Amino acid sequence: MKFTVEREHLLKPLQQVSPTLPILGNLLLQVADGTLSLTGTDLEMEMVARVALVQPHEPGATTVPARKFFDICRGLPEGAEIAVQLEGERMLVRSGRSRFSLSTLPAADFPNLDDWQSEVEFTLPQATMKRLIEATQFSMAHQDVRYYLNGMLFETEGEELRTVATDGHRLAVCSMPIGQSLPSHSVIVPRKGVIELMRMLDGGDNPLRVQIGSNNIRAHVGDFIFTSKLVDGRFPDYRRVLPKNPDKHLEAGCDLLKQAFARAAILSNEKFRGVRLYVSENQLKITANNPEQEEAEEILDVTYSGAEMEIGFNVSYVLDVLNALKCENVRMMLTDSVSSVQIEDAASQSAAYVVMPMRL
Amino acid sequence: MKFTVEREHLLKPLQQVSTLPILGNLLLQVADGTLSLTGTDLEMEMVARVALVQPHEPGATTVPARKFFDICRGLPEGAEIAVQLEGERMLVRSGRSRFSLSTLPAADFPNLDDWQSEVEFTLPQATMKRLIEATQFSMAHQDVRYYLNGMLFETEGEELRTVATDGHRLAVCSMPIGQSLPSHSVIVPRKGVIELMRMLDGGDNPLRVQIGSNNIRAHVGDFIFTSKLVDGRFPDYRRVLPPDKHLEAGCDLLKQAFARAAILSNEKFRGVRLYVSENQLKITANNPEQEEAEEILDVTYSGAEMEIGFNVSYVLDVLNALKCENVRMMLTDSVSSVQIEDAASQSAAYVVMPMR
Amino acid sequence: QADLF
Amino acid sequence: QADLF
Repeated sequence: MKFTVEREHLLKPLQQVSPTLPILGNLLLQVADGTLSLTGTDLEMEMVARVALVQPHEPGATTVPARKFFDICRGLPEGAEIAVQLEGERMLVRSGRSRFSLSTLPAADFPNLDDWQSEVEFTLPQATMKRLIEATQFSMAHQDVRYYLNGMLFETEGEELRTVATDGHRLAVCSMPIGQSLPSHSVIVPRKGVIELMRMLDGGDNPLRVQIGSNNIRAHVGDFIFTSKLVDGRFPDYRRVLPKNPDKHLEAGCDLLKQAFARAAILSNEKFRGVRLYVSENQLKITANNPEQEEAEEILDVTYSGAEMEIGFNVSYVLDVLNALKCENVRMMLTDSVSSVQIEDAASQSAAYVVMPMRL
Repeated sequence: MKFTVEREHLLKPLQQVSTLPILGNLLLQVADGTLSLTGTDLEMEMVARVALVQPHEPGATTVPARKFFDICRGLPEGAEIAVQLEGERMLVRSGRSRFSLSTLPAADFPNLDDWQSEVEFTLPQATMKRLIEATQFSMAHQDVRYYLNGMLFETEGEELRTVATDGHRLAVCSMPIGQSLPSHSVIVPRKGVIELMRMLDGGDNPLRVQIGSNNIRAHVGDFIFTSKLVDGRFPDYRRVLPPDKHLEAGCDLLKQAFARAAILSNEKFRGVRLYVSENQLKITANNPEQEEAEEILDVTYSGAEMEIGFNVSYVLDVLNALKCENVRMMLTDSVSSVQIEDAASQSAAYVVMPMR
Repeated sequence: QADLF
Repeated sequence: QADLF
């Protein structure tokens, strides 16, 4: 195993592929068919990068410390040529007058994730994947005993791809058209996989090639491949919780609403975060109070014409929905004081947010 | 107490002033057509003064610091904040927003005793920023020798000087100010140094400094900062300023070679080996897993050949602190300190003790 | 706080 | 490590 590559060709791959056991902290380097493959893994997921080899090379393979190898290459001057060779149980890195000898672990000992069959495949722009994750991600549960709520649901229906996330209290659903007839399939991608799915996008020209199996997901973009194991479990039904025939509808500007709830939040209970909403003819009154008897009150002009109502909400949940929406106007759809509110951009139905209230 | 002020006139003061309950509160005082905002932790105090154009009533109270600041910052750009007292609570009013905060009495707020200044001098903000930035990184971190956890401020002749050391490395920076000063030395704690810097915005206003026996005061614009001094005796740094061996190299080239060798050095001990010879420097690093780095540079050196060990974090910190083209290293032997300096300025000197 | 389910 | 004092 021998190769010489321009530092600039190694940079992005090394940055994309980078422990419980020692070898998991190493990169699997393989020279074959005039291509250098770079592989990283944590047992649950795998990232593979392929680099073209223009300069003379010799085939073979080894494993080297991931962060040490990356930091050396990144630390080298702009336009450096990196010569890599094997000399016993060590890897030799040479550029300019710099020399590095790293400790290896055998390529044979590197974990190889089992071969699997794809059931669904589709292509989509990187921007479509970025929107889907960003619109729902904040709604995923944090270390809940119900392990399934800790990931994100990826559902294919008709010609659309959907993302769903919930913690049992609040929900986020985002659907995007894909222009391909797809079968009905639902999978749970873990938190780590979602972070990696998002990490791999550069929003550029290259489309994202997605493959979904029964217990795995694969994403291809340019010369990188990302693979993750799926969450074993059964996600709840999103349709079951979207308000039925709402009799109460409110419109208001996104920024004014976001800022009024953020000011009332300061004077709410630190652990419970309860705010009181009073809705009436073209008006919203938000009130908060805490155990030390401090009080906040915000009044806004809104477009509302239904019955007068008092409903309680956790202000972190409302603000998360509003920070998530990047629009001018917001629609709130309510029924009664003990039922959920649907929050949406007033000019787009691609994303919906459902928040369950609190009694005070 | 009653006042109405434009949010934009409250924001920089509120930023600039923010275990016992009252320490989490700001002391608000309306007097002589001016609103004073005061913060304290019992070791240090920050006081801001705001002019009152609009109608007001004199008085004073204390309110939760972060809660009051958050409300003001959370209000729209160009908002007018009306403040009033109604019993045991403070009323904040702007637009259609209303806030009622819990108070604590102004009389219960800690008032640091009046002290006497022994030395006073004025200096530009830029002169204070340079002095702190050139030496700060060299202060010890939570060392048992409490006196090394702060910074030495020394006045001598017409110069002000900052010194910082952790027993292994040292940073000294001296600046002329244009005033005949008495010989005086004080230790400003870590927390006071962070605050001294934090108060420098980088504008026209000069900094007015007053040094007492156990206190330091800094005035800039409409802010006053006060800190208690460290009650100890700083070591004899002058005894450690060395030389028959001198090296000259480009700052960036050198900084980058030491940073690459650093990757392959011991994570806890950070030892690198330096080999100096005719117009050449060889840097080598080893670790417990037998990994090895080697860097060779062209330098200007003509003395005897030498092998010296150093902690690479200490060398890099000195080089990140020097924003210059060339660096001079002043050696004697393998068991003695190196003096690192900008090759074109003697205002700042760095002394690093080697390792075996 | 109530449940979505 | 040496050791200035």
